[PDB]
Amino acid sequence: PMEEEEVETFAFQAEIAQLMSLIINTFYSNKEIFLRELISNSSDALDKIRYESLTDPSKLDSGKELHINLIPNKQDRTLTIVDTGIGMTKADLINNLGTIAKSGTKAFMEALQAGADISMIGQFGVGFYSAYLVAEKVTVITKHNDDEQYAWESSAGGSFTVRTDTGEPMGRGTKVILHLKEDQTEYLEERRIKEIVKKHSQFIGYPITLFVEK
Ligand SMILES: Nc1ncnc2c1ncn2[C@@H]1O[C@H](COP(=O)(O)OP(=O)(O)O)[C@@H](O)[C@H]1O
Ligand SMILES: [Mg+2]
Repeated sequence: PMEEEEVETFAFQAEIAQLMSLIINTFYSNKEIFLRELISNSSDALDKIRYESLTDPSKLDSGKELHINLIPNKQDRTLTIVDTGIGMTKADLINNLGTIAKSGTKAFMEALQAGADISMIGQFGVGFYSAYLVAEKVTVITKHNDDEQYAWESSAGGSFTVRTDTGEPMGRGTKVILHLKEDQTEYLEERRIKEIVKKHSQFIGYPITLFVEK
C-alpha cells in the first residue's frame, strides 16, 4: 500500500544562505576538516544522551551502545556518518539546521574574505555547513525519542526540505549522508579516512568504527 509523506520547504536564513554559496563556489585548501566537524557533532549528540540519564532515569533502559560509524559506499559515491546520539525532533531540525541566525556567520564570512583557514568554521558556530566543501547534496535522517523519523535534505540553492521518513527505521540517533562531488572521491578510500580521523578527531570520547566494503 502506497505511503504518503508530508514535505515542507524552508528558506535558509539570509546569512547562512550566503555562507553556503561562498562555501560551494570558492576553492579552499584543507577541505578534510569537514569530517572533524561531523564527528564532533555526533560526539556532542552522544554527550546529550549521557546527561539525558539524569533528567529522566527512563533513558537508562536502552540497550544501544554510544558510538559513531563511518560508512563509505564507492558504488554510490556517498559517505554516511551514523551516531546513536540523542537525535533531533522536527522542531530541532528546522530551528538548528538552517532557519535561525547564528551570531558568528557574518564574522566568519569576513574572516574567510581576508583569507582565514576554513578550519576555523567550528569556532564560529557554523560547523555543519563544512559538509558543503565535499558534498553537492546532504541528507540528514534523524529520530528522537520524543518524535517520529524525519529526513532533512538540501542541495543548497537557498532552501531545505523536511519530510517524515517512512523508509528504513534507524532507531534513536542521526545519520548524515554526503553525496560527494565528483572531484572528492578520495574520501571514499579507507586509508584517507583513517588519515584524517587520526589527524583531527583523536580525543573523541566514544568508539568510532570505519566499515570498509570487501
Ligand atoms: N548528529 C547530530 N545529532 C544531533 N544534532 C545535531 C547533529 N548534527 C548537528 N546537530 C544539530 O545542529 C546544530 C548545528 O551544529 P553546528 O553547525 O556544528 O553548530 P554547533 O555544533 O556549534 O552547534 C547543533 O547545535 C545540533 O543541535
Ligand atoms: Mg558543531
